[PDB]
Amino acid sequence: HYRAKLELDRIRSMLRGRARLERKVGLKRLFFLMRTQTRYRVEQQ
Amino acid sequence: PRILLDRSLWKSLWITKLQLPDINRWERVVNSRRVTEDRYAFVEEEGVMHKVNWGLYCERLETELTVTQERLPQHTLLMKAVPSSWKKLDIDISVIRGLSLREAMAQCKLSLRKGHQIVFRALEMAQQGAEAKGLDKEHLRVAHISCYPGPTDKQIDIRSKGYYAWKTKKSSHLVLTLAEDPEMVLPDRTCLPYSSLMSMKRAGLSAQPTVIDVPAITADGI
Amino acid sequence: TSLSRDPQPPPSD
Amino acid sequence: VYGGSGRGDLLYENPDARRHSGRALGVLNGVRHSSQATMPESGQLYYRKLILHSRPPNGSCAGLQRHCHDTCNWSYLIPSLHRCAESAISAKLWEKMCQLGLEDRSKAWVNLTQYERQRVRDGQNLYRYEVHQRLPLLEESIGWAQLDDLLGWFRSARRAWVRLPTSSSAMSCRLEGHADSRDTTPGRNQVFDTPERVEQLTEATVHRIREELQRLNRSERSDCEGSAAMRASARRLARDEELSRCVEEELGWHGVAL
Amino acid sequence: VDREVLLTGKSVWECPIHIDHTCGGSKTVPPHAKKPVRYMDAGIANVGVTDI
Amino acid sequence: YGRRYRKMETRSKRRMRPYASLGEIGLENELRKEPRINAKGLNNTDDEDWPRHTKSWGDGMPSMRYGS
Amino acid sequence: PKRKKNPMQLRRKVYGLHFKEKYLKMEEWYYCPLCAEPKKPGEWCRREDCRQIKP
Amino acid sequence: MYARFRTRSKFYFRPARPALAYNVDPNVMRRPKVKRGLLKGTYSDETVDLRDRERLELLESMRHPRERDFYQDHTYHNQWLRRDLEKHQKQQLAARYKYFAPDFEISPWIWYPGDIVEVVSGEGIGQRGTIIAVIKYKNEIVVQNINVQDVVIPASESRPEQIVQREHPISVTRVRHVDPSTNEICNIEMVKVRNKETGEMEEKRMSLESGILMSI
Amino acid sequence: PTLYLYRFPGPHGPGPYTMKYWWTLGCFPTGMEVPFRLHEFLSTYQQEHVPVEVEEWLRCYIKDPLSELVNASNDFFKAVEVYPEVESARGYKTLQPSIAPLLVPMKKFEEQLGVKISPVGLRSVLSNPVLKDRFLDDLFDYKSYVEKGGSTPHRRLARSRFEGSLPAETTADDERSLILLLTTISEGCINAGNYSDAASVLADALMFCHDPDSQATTHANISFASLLNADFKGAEYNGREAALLQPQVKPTSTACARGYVGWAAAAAYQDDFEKAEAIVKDGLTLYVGNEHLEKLANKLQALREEQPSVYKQVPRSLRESRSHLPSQQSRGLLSGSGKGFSNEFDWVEFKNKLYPS
Amino acid sequence: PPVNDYFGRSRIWNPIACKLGYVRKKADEWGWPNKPPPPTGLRYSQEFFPFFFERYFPDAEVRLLLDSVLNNETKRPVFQIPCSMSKVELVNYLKNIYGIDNVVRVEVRNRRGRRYKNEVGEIKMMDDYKVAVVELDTPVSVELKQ
RNA sequence: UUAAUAUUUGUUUAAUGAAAAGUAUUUUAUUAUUAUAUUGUAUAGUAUUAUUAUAGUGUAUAGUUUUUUAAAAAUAUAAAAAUA
Ligand SMILES: [Mg+2]
Ligand SMILES: [Zn+2]
Repeated sequence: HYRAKLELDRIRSMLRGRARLERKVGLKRLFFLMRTQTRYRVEQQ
Repeated sequence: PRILLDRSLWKSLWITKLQLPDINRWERVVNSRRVTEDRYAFVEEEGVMHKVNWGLYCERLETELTVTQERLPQHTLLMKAVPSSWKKLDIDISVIRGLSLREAMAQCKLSLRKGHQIVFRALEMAQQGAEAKGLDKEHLRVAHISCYPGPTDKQIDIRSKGYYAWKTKKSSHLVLTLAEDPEMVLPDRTCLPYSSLMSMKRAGLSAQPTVIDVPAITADGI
Repeated sequence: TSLSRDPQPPPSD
Repeated sequence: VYGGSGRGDLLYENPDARRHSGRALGVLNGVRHSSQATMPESGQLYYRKLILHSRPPNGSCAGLQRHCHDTCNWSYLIPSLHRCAESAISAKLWEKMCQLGLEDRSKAWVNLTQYERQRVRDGQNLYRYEVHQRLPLLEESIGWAQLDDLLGWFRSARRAWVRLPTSSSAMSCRLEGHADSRDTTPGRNQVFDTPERVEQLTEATVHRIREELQRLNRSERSDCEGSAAMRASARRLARDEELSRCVEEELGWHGVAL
Repeated sequence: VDREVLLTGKSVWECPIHIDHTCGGSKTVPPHAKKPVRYMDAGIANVGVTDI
Repeated sequence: YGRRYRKMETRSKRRMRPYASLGEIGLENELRKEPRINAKGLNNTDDEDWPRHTKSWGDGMPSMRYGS
Repeated sequence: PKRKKNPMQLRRKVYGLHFKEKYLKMEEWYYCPLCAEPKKPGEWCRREDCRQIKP
Repeated sequence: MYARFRTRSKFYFRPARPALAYNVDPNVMRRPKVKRGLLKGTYSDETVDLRDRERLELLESMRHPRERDFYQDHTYHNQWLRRDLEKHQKQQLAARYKYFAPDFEISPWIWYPGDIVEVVSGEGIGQRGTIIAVIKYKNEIVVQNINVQDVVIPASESRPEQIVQREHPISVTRVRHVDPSTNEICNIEMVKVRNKETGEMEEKRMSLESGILMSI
Repeated sequence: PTLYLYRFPGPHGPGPYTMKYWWTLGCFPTGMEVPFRLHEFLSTYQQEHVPVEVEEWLRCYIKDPLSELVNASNDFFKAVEVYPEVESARGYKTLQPSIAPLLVPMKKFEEQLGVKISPVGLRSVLSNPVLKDRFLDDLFDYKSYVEKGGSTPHRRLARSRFEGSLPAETTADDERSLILLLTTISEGCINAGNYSDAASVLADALMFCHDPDSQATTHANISFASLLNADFKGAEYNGREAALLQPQVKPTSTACARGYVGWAAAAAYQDDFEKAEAIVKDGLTLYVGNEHLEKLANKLQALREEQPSVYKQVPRSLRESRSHLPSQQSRGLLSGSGKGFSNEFDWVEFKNKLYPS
Repeated sequence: PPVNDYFGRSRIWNPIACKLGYVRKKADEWGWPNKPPPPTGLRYSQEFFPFFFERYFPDAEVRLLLDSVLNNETKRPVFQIPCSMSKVELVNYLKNIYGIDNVVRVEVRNRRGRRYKNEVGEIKMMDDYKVAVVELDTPVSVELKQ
């Protein structure tokens, strides 16, 4: 499994609160955000 | 290794005194020999990178920063191992930031919080230090007060009928900066309530203070 | 309030 | 340029290179778009602005609510150069050099060791570098300078053993390098004619010393005329005599004559 | 004694304290103990080279 | 059941019924010094009711709950 | 069902009036006309002067 | 009326600083060497540490009287069982006292007071001096007017604080003798030689280049 | 099979709750931690240890006090001359340059002379242009005098010890310049607003003068400084010592008149208006014409015109109660008993009341 | 390990005899194993070297407490002796060596050796000593010229 | 994070419906006296007392297993009745 960690680490500053303080929560949030944005851009935008 | 440089590692950990005999000396391998040149640092001059003596450059940077921090007109005190939790200490600190020294010490003396007592002690020490450095007393104002978590102790204790309880004694530090501000105006705190005014009137004391014209100091007799 | 005093002569040879 | 090194900072930090870090850059502070991760496009002005302005204030940045040190003052810049000269050349080596020069007129250098020669050369180099750094602040503060520090401007050069140019001597030539490759990017204060700017700064400070001396003399004469009596203080007389002799000797050492 | 020599300058030759490098272990070995002879040691020190 | 050990201990150790009048405290002082017929009996020293202000050490020493 | 609370839920308490009026609040004080000390109106000093007349 | 209070995120998340591998800070040879906090901004005129013995009364006064500690005069476990020290202080001891190791003294000893010795490395490189003192059990040499520093003497009941320049012991590894005739650096070795007026054999010091015996 | 550790140092380091045990009990309250104090031993005993012969020979190589005074005065004058002048802006008060390089030469001068000088006072006299000129002139005069004719206080101490082992002339020029510059520093300190420090400086400044006029002037200045510092007892003492020195003072000096003024003002602050009026009456009968006495007499009469209308007199049990000048307010702000923090109810003071000392 | 690490008031003497103890005893007695062993007669006789040396060159550490007799006329001076001595041993010691014949009574009381820690925290205990309180007919005192 | 939390809150006090000891530790100090080897010392705390080696001319100022304070609710006390 290739979790996009080293790439999504650099975007943690866009988040706020605990997602920006801790690492794994912010990585999960960014992963979900990018996945849903790609899905929306492909099938609904 | 064919050539073991004195700063390299081989079955050993990095010991400063063992791996760096002289910090201003840089060791290289030239013609299968250990050549010990002077250490240089690159600085930007006239659009090119010139090499300056690294030890002199570092000493110069340190000395300049130190003398600037010295001749900056303020007094900074760093108290360590304050016997209070950092949370409660910051809660008590949040009321003093941006106050005159007079009002700060007044509020600390009139408050009922351990953090307030500790920062009163800190203000007293910082005022003594500022006086020793040569700053005036009336124009002093707190500029930056903060606390960060410090040491910690863990204490277990037995209770009635044999139950163990854990406790975490915390400690914090305090950075307190007193600055000189000539443009400060202090509110008139000498006002008295009408009750006290008329009570002193009934007593016979003067509600208004007696100002006596005191002559100046003259060295004419010498 | 006493000033810094003068050092003493050599006690021995 | 905001966080790393200011205008008169002796430090040299490449603002885009993290050479003062003990950890790989994990989080990027100034981020505008999600596409700033795999290709931050740093180096562009409109993004390095965000990054360097989101960077926190350092010891030399002197954050807003914190006090800011007086650096543009000539009375502080001169003792800076003097303390740098003292850090470069020790008192013993300085006395040895002064004696050797006054005895042989720069002809008996064989008595000095190679280590001392290298110390002198490194001191001259560091003095030239710090003068190149302080040149804008010096040209800013030349207006409201004081006579003591205007004379210290030559005192420090004499101590560092650097003869100032006038239209040994180390401020005469520029650092070699082709102009097509030399750094010329804007925003970085870097003078390109150091022997041409320091020389005119020396001329201006000589004129300023003359003006300050004439102002002192005129103020003393006006005070004497207002008092209607020739009653000068011994301290002021001795100060005037010693300062006149000192400025004369220390300008004759460099080669400038009033 | 370090402070004293720093303040005086007298040259000290022997250590002022007797160092028992065994930490009380040398008293556990019998008194008549002696290392046996080991013939043909697998070492290079006996050659006594001075150039490598 | 929820009964606090310390509070129940104090309640069971010392009395709670308050006096009602000064005549009643006088009657109680009269009826207190009475011998036990078949009970255990307690020591009735000749200074049990006399002022202990000079006897006990702590009756004059500085106190915080009484403020000097 | 209890769970860790994000920093935002930890800062909701300072929005209420109970937190502000308890910890962070200044005093109304003046100088005791007989002791030259900071004094709140209503509470006096032990000295004989401050007991007879209320400063 | 109400002071502005901003909750800090460090009190909610504060991880441990990254540790060093093999005590190798990856940027020792690249960054300049300055005091801690000067480049960052941390500066303080005076540091009043409450954990010092001089501030014990203040530390006890600042705490609340309700706080209690029960082992002021007696300990729970017996404190007369010999137990080991801590790792950091054992390492401090091993770093300060190195001459306690067996065979720490250099053999054979060649450096005796009266010789002219040139400093080859370290501070004072290229300077010749006379050996003033020889600390054999520490393998140190006190050379004349070389590595002199200011030693201080605290004020007594009758004298004030007195600071004076004094030479400090120099290690033997960074010093080399000077030939009396050649006036250059020369390797010196121990040599057993019989005396002409005494049949006994004494140990002198001979140079390889010139072949000159040195008495003790 | 478990072990009990009452209070042990945490993971980051030992805190104050354990350092208290370390300093009182001698070791941590667990006993598992071995007491290790090699660092403080090295810092204290190894440093203070000195051999007997070296300790006895130390007193032979102490520096020459005359040369030390000369060099310290030279360096201090150089420093105060290099110190720049404050540039006055318009609209806002310019921050005076902090005296960073001036503390060391001034400290050496203080430890060589036996007197303490205020850094605030030095900063104020350097900010004041005319006071700076007076200070520079007096310091140059003192330098020339100590370089030409030695140190008069040191010679006086030497003669005192000599006559003790086996009179006092007038003050010399060096001591005159010294008391002059000390009075200048005290005036600058008063302008800055440190009356206690000014009085403490003048208290030692009076020791260098031996002529009656200089002593009367110093007594008047100390009376004024103590009056501004609210130390009415010392103010009155010095004010009346001025009038005691009056019979031996020159007719042109008004230091005794200023001492009368200070004494009368100290009495007025002590609320003995009758005594103050008697003192100012005596002062006027002595010097019929003097503004310092006349203004104070007018003020006392203006107060006495209203004194009998409120209570017919000032009370007896209410004297020295009303705090008038802000100096005692500023001092009580620091020396006052806190609310629940430090007072007669706190135990750290209750035990001090209970125990003898 | 069989090494007793307690240096407190209740330190116990190990009764178990080790082989090394006998070896060391024999080696110090007659240089085992180089020299031949002396015969049983000389071994068990009064002429055996340890007993001969203990009888002709006795070794007893008697220390006087300075506080008990310094600047005070005391009738009960105290001394410190090894634990192997007794009242009769001490009185004979003082009578024959120092000449103190008038000894009324000696009060014996054992005492554990002084224990202390050095700067590094090592527990080093001084040797054990027996306290004796000798009584004389006349009070004695040694004045300290101040 | 739970946590501005839960349980605790003890410096002579309202002194106690009460008071005579043994044993094992911890800690040790120049006690006096009878005045003949050795051996273990005193007070103070701590833990324990069925299973007989502690009870009589008459019992230690004995108060840490005894604990602070300017509210309602919850809870405890039916020895909290002048109810049922
Ligand atoms: Mg599409
Ligand atoms: Zn008051």
